[PDB]
Amino acid sequence: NISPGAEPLILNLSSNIYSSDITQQIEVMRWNFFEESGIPLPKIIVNPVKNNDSAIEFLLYQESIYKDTLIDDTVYFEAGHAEISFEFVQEKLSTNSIVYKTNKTNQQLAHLTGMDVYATTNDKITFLLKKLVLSNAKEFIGVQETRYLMDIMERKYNELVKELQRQLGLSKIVDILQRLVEENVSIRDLRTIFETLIFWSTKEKDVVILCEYVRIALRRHILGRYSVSGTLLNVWLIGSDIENELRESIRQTSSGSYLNISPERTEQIIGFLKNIMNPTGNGVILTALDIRRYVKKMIEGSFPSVPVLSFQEVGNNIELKVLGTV
Amino acid sequence: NISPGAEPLILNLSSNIYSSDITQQIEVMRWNFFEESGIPLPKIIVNPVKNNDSAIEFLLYQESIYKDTLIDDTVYFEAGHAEISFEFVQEKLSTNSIVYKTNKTNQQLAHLTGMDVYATTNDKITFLLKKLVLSNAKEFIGVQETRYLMDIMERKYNELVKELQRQLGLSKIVDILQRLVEENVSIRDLRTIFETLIFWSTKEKDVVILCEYVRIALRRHILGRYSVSGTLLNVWLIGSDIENELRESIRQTSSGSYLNISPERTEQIIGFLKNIMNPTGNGVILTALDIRRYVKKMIEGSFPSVPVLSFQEVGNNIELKVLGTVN
Amino acid sequence: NISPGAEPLILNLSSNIYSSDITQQIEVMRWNFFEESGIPLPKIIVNPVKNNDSAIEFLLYQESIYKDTLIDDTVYFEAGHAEISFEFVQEKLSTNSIVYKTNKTNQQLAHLTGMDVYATTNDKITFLLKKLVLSNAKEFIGVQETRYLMDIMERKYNELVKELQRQLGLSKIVDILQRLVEENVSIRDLRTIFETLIFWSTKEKDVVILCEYVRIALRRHILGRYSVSGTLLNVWLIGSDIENELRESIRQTSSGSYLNISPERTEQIIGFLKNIMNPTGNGVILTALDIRRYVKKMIEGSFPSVPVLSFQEVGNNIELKVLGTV
Repeated sequence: NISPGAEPLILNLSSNIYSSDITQQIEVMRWNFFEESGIPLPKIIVNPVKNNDSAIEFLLYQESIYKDTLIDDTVYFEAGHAEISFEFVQEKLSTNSIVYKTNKTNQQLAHLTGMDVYATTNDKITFLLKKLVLSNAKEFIGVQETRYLMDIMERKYNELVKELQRQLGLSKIVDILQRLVEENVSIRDLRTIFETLIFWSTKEKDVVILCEYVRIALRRHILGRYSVSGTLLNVWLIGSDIENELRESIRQTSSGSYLNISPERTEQIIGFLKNIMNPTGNGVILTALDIRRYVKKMIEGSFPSVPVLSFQEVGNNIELKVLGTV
Repeated sequence: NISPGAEPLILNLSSNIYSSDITQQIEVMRWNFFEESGIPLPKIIVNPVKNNDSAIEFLLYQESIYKDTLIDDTVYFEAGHAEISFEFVQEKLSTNSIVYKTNKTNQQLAHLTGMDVYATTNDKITFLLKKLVLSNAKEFIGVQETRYLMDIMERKYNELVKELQRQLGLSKIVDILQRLVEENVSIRDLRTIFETLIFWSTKEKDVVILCEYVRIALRRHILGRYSVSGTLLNVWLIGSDIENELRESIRQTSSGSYLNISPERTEQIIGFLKNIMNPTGNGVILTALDIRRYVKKMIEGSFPSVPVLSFQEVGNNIELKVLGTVN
Repeated sequence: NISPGAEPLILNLSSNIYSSDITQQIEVMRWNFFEESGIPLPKIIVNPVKNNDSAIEFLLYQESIYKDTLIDDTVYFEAGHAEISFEFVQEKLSTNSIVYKTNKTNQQLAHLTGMDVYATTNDKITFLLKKLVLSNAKEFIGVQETRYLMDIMERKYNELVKELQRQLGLSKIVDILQRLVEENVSIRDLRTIFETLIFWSTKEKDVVILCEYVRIALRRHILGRYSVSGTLLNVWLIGSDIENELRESIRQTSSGSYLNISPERTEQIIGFLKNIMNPTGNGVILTALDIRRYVKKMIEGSFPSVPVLSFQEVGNNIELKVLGTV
C-alpha cells in the first residue's frame, strides 16, 4: 500500500562494509544527539546493497545528500582548543560544514596530542552521520515535532503549556525554535524558553525580537560552550564606525528586513575581517543586538561556523581577550 | 525514552568523598530551606563518579554552576553580629555571594567565639548547596510552582484563592512573588500576601507599586531579621540632596523605568558610600519608597548583600542608630 | 509534606513552667473571647521546650510577638471604675497595650479593694494571651473568616444572607467588619449589622460612612460598656472652634482621606488634651460624626486606649457629666 510520505532518513551501505551491530550503535547516537541538541530525530533505516564497491550513501527525504567510498588507508579527526598539527587535509561535507582527513600513519600523534580520532567503519559512519544531521537540523523541527515537545512537557509543567498556548500561536512557536537551531543553540531547556516567551508575549510581537530575549536568558548555555574553562572569552570587534553605518543601512518589507549596502563595500568589509582573523579560529565576534542577525547572515558563507554573540547576551562577569578589530 | 525536560538539580561526587548517608541529610536540608524561604525545591539527584580526585560539581538545569575539590586542611565558617577574627579568607561563590574559609587550626577559637563552623564532608556539601540555591532562588519560582502553592492553600483558605484568581491574573502573581525572593524576603506567610493583594488590586495596577505595599504589610518579618534583639536597628542614610536628585532623574518606557544619570556621577555616589561604610557591615540603608528599587539596583554588584529598607516599611516604634550619611 | 501556610498561633513554654492541664484552660479562654468579641480564634498550639529557664514566647504567623520570663515574686492586676492604689508598675505589652505589675505581698489589699488579680502560672499565661490577641484582633478577621460567619448564620437567617450578598460585595463586608474590631466594638450581633447594611446599601456607597450608621445602630452595646450603672457617662469635649477648624482641614485622594494640618498645631492640640485629662482616665471624648474617625487616628499613639464617641451614637436619654473641654 501507500506510505504516509517520503521516508525521512535512509542509509545505503555496500554489503562489504555492512555489519549486524551498526543498528544498535546508530540507536545510541540518537540519544547523544537528543541530549546535546534537544531535537528528537526520527528512526533511521539502513539498507544493505549487494555490491562490494565499499560505497555509502545518505538520503534525506529520499534525495541524496552525500555519497562516497570508505577506505582503510585514512582516518578522520577532531581538535578542540589545541594547536594545529602537520599533514591535515580539509574536505567540505556540505555548503556549511567541513571535516579533517589524515593518513592512518598520523593516528597516534593526534591521539597523543589530545585530538579525537575515528578509524573503524562504524566510527566513520557514525561520525559522518552526526555531522550531516547537524548541518540540516532546521529540517527536523517543524509543526508536527513542536506539537510533540508540548505533548511531552505537559505530564509535568501542565500549567506552563496552557498559559503558552493562550499567549502565542503554534505557528509562531515553530519560527522561534527554528531560529535557535539554525545557530546551534540548544533547545533542551524548554521551561526557560517557555517561561521567557510568556513574560514578553504581551510587550513585544516581532518574532525576530523575541528570539534575542530568549538568547539572553540562555546565558549559561552559550558562555559554557565558547568560553575557556569558564573564565575567559576570546573576541574580535566590529567597532563603532561600521556598527553605526550598518545600523543606519537597515530597511524592511512584508517579506522581512534587509540592509541597503553595496556588494563591493560588503566584500571589502568581509575582506578586512578575513585578513585580521587567524586561520586557527577559536574565537568569537561581538556586536550590538540591533545588527547581530544581519552581521551573521552577511558573513555566512565566507569562513562559516564562526559564532557571533552580543554585549547583552555576554555578561559583565566574564573576562574578554581582544584579538583584533575591524 | 525522552524525559520532560532538563533535570533541575544534579550533584556529581567523586567516589572518594561519596557516602550512603548524604541523600537523607540532603532531604533534611530541603525542609529547612522551605520553612525559612517558603520556596519548595525539586528533588535533588546525586551521582557518584568513579574517580578519586575528591572533586565535586553542581549542575543547574544541566549547566555547571560550581566545580571544586574538597580538602581536609581547611574549614568554612559563618559569623553573626559578633566581632571580626584573625586569618579569615574570603572567596566568591557566585556573582552575588561570598563564603569565608580558614585553616583547620583556627576551628576551636571561632567555635568558642560563637561562630558557626562546618568541617565534615557532609557539612561542606550541605553548606555550599544552600548558599548556591539562595543565590539562584529566582530560578525555582515560576508559573508551574505558583500554581502549586495555590493548589495547596485551597484545602483551607479556599475562598481567599477564588477571590484572588478573580482579581489578578496568574502571570501577575508570578511577577510579584519573584520580586520578593530576589531580595530574600520570605514568602512563607501567603495569606498576608494574598489578603494584601485583594485589597489593593482595584486601586493600583502597577506591579512595581503593589510590591511595596506587600513589603510594608510584612513589617514583623523584616524587622525581626535585621534589628538586634528586636530593640535597635543600625542605619546609614542617603539624605535630602541625593534623594531629591534621584527622584527627579526617573524616566520610563514600555520595557520599564530607569534613571537618567551619568556613569561618572553614579560611580562617585557609590564611591562616597564605599568610603563611609565599615567592612564589618551589620547595618542597613534607609530610603524613600519612590527611589528604593532604583537605589538597590544601582548599588547592586558593588559591596552586595547589603539590605535597603524604607521609612514606611520600618515603623516609628523601633529605635534607629545612625552610623553615617552620604552627602 | 507541606502545610497550607504559616501556623496562626504557637506558644512555647519552658518545661519548668509547662503543665498537662493548660490546654483545657486555653480552650476555655477561646469561648470567653468569642462571646465577648464575636471573633472566632483558630486552634492554639502549645509546645514544651526542654529548658528550665522559666521563659515563655508567643508566635503570630511564626513571627515572635512577645517573649519573657515568669517569676513567683510578682502578680498582675486589673482595676475597673475603682480608685488608684499605691505601688503599681506599668509595663507596655504592645504598641497600643499596657499591663500593671505588683509585688505578690500586695495581693490581698487589691483583692479586698475589688481589683482582679492573676497569680498562678496558668493565670499569668491566660491573662497575657488574651491581652496580646485583643491588641492584634484585626489580624484574625479576613476573607476566609467572614465567609465562615456567613455559612453559619444561614442555617437560620437564610434570606437575610441572600439579600446581603446581592446588595454588597464580599470584599466590602470585610472592610466594614475590620473597622469595628479596630475600635473594640463587638461583632457578636450580626443580624443588627446585616439588617443595617441592607437598608443603606442603595442610598450610600462610601465604606467609611456605612461604618458610622452601623455604630449608631449598636447604641445599647456601646452605652452598656462605657456608662456607669447605665445611668451616667463621663465626658470631655472638643469644642466648636477646634471642630470647625478640623472640619475645614479635610482633604482626599484615591488612597483615602486625610487632614491638612501642621505637626506643631497637631502636637499643641494633643498637648492641651494631655494637660486637661486626669491620669485615672475612666472617661470618654465626644465629637461630631464628620471628624470622629480623624480625631481618633490623630490622638492614637498618645495616651491610647481612650474611647472617642459621637453625639449621634450617644442618645439624648442618658445623662452627661463634663470633666473638661479643649
